[PDB]
Amino acid sequence: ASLNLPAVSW
Amino acid sequence: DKPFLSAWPSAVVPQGGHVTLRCHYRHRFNNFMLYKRIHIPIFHGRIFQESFNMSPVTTAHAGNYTCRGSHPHSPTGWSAASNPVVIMVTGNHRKPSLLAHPGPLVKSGERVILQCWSDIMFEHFFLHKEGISKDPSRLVGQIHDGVSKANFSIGPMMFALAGTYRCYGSVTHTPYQLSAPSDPLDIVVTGPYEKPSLSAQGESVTLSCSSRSSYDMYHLSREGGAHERRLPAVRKVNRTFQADFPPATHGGTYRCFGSFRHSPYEWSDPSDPLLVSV
Amino acid sequence: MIQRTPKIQVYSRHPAENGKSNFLNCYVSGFHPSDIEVDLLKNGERIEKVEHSDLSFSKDWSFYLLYYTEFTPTEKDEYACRVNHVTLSQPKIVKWDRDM
Amino acid sequence: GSHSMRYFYTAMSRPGRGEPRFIAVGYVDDTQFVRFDSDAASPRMAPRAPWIEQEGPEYWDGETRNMKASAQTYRENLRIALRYYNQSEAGSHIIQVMYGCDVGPDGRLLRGHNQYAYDGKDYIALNEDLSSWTAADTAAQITQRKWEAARVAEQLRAYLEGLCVEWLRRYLENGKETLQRADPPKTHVTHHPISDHEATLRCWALGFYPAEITLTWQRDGEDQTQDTELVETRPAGDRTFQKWAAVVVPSGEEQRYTCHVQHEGLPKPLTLRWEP
Ligand SMILES: *[C@@H]1O[C@H](CO)[C@@H](O)[C@H](O)[C@H]1NC(C)=O
Ligand SMILES: *[C@@H]1O[C@H](CO)[C@@H](O)[C@H](O)[C@H]1NC(C)=O
Ligand SMILES: *[C@@H]1O[C@H](CO)[C@@H](O)[C@H](O)[C@H]1NC(C)=O
Repeated sequence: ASLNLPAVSW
Repeated sequence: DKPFLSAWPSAVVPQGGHVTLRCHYRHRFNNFMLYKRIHIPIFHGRIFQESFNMSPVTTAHAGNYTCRGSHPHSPTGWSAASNPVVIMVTGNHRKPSLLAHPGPLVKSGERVILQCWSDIMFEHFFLHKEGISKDPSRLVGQIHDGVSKANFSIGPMMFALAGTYRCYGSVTHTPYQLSAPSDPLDIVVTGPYEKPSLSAQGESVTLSCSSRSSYDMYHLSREGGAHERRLPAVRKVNRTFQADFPPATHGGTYRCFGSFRHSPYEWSDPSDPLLVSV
Repeated sequence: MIQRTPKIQVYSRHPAENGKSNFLNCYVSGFHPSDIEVDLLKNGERIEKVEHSDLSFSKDWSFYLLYYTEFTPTEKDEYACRVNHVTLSQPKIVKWDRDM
Repeated sequence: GSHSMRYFYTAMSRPGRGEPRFIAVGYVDDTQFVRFDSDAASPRMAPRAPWIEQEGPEYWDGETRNMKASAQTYRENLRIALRYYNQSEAGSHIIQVMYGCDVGPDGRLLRGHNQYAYDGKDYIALNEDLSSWTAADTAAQITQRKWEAARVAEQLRAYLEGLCVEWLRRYLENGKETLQRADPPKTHVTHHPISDHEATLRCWALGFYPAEITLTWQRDGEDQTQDTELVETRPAGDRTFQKWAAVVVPSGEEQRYTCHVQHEGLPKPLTLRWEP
């Protein structure tokens, strides 16, 4: 199962 | 066997602006004909060689386009119809207004209403984030108490939804034109960057916003005020990043936010509120 | 930037026996960027109904893909893989060889 | 014995040729088991190995939600990278992401991974401590500062030490008969003349799983690593792999050469020679 990535920008 | 049609720089374009249609097919910006009936081409079958440059843009350029790319060694001599691209030409009269509910500072993961409204009775409203290629979202205008209005939902909030929005009213004589754009509304997301500390810090008492995170800028806001102050973060010798905001200061409840340079629509979580007296 | 040209292998899923149905594979790997055109050929002619795996990449970030189609090898038919990429000015053709 | 799970994201800008595209694939060891493609007719996380289909609708809902969010994030990160590198909005660029966990035969975590690339070059990577970053250039040093402020490493570590390992363990049981049973290679040696004075000996390994294998030639016992041609291990198309190694040998000296194979499915290392 994938990671719900922290919604952060480069 | 479908080409890719695109508008550049933007399919939402003002009168006097410029927009270019290209029809990428068979790994080339091929020769193509344009359509608006997908079984009969426009401009008397004019075959554009590389790109249709509409400049200066006129209202006659507004419309819903598809292309077919040249396919000389084929039964029909041409491709299937491409994806459609709607060129929406924006106007110079009757600009609506745009405002955020509850406000333009939106917590990460939450939603915000972008309300487009006018005294003009627009049949529809449109919302467009500056610089995106998607079609402007459309809503019916609701009439109540001498205003027409529509509530656009944006969220769950993250950095790609932050930034500048415009809204527009419909135009009665064509679905492909828009009113003059509203004044811009900037949506700022707060979080997930860690909240700074806010505290009263030959010495003078200041409101100091501080963090061990290397924010470039701090923003100080007062509940019930409108003007947000901003100061560059200074590196202190303790390895903290801090800004010191200075008889003219209003008492009340303050919060501060960190941000990074050239990313002005992404702020940290807010500091805990700080009561400032006298 | 750093563009890498594809490595190409053409081969069968199983040892080839004339008249016995099989799969013809074209494995392309080590390339960057990801856009690539791969066709399987029979006597120079593009074979229809070719499928391919989903785009993935290796530890060095270069991409790889498998293209494949069912076929029945005969003695008179020559098979090959045709690959085009931004690094190639014309498609590269690699013939299928029973031995390698 | 040991196992890994990996996810691989590719985000591509293709101005004028298509919409910004996000594709993701998931692997257990060398077996791909899910995919997502923003260009697909109905974008959703989709099964690519039969054993993942025992997951129910809530699983696919949540995987699709994750992928749509990452697609939204990485489309915008492409725009941000353009400004970091002062690049034109007319060019095509690619972000790639990898993450996952490695576990030992007891199921315990051995290492976690999370790496990022821009245009095929390292950009930023999570260090092995799962708590700090290595940035490859000044632009990624900005990204590092943001991700430190957002405590991204803590969330990666939480996943890599928790749900990553737990799901990998689950998949390994659900697909045990293919994921945990090594398919040993079938091996043979072929001979082909190159002239009246030299020939090629080629050692073949076919139908093996997993993909890791060692295939070498020896001459009178010593390894010919300098004179051996090795092809890259290649997929057969049926979830097994193939490889060969070849050496050029002088006429009549074939009996001096032996091919050597080691593979998880082979309980002892293998020695092969060629005979007419
Ligand atoms: C444009 O035309 C296509 C069919 O060619 C249609 O599906 C699409 O909804 C139209 N878009 C608008 C905004 O009218
Ligand atoms: C829009 O939202 C505002 C408050 O956010 C509310 O007062 C108004 O009634 C809403 N209108 C519609 C049409 O939803
Ligand atoms: C940083 O300096 C300020 C001086 O205003 C001080 O209050 C703060 O404690 C220092 N940081 C640390 C971590 O001690």
